[PDB]
Amino acid sequence: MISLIAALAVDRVIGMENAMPWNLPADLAWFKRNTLNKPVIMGRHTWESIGRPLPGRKNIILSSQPGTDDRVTWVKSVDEAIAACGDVPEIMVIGGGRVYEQFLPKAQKLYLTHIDAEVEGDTHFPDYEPDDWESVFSEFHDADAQNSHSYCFEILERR
Ligand SMILES: NC(=O)c1ccc[n+]([C@@H]2O[C@H](COP(=O)([O-])OP(=O)(O)OC[C@H]3O[C@@H](n4cnc5c(N)ncnc54)[C@H](OP(=O)(O)O)[C@@H]3O)[C@@H](O)[C@H]2O)c1
Ligand SMILES: Nc1nc(=O)c2nc(CNc3ccc(C(=O)N[C@@H](CCC(=O)O)C(=O)O)cc3)cnc2[nH]1
Ligand SMILES: [Mn+2]
Ligand SMILES: [Mn+2]
Ligand SMILES: [Mn+2]
Repeated sequence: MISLIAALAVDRVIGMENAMPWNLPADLAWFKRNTLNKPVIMGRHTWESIGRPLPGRKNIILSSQPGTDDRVTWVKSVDEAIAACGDVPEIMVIGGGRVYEQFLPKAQKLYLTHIDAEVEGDTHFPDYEPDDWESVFSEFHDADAQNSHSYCFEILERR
């Protein structure tokens, strides 16, 4: 099973200038809980944005060019990325925009954080078709001293 996990600001913005400009510790904790002990697939730009391997996860990087770091696994196509995960129950696709586009048609589950923040950005999560997806979990949180925007954790499953 393939799942996508992402945090979306208003208008599906996910990034600006190869960064995420907000800081929501509660959402990073949610990301860690839902990805730990699973393989994670990311594109090369997202790898450069994170800047280091994510511990406790098999890190698989998509790039058309040879890898430059043997602490992670480098693959050259979507099918190779999936194969490199082996026989696991759930593969997590962690972006960015171009990678989400390619894996969306193959995904059964979306883990989305909706952040109440207006962000100028240059990268968006794909338009998906709402009729294809059932919301199976949602949890709203007001802003607090640690998290400066309100946010909604949602899990959607392909109908
Ligand atoms: N808010 C969130 O949830 C979230 C999550 C992830 C990322 N982001 C943000 O998203 C932005 C990065 O997204 P992006 O769309 O620019 O880039 P991306 O999807 O991270 O990376 C694209 C790169 O991945 C490689 N790639 C993708 N598909 C491939 C394929 N089928 N075969 C081979 N290589 C492939 C290519 O690398 P080569 O050029 O080396 O071939 C391509 O240039 C940043 O702003 C980041 O902060 C946000
Ligand atoms: N909901 C969501 N939020 C995100 O921030 C997110 N980020 C990415 C890609 N970028 C990043 C950037 C940093 C870290 C990171 O530092 N993660 C630590 C945080 C642990 C914690 O704060 O408790 C990790 O070990 O996962 C992960 C992904 C992909 N999907 C996402 N999905
Ligand atoms: Mn092929
Ligand atoms: Mn197999
Ligand atoms: Mn806000």
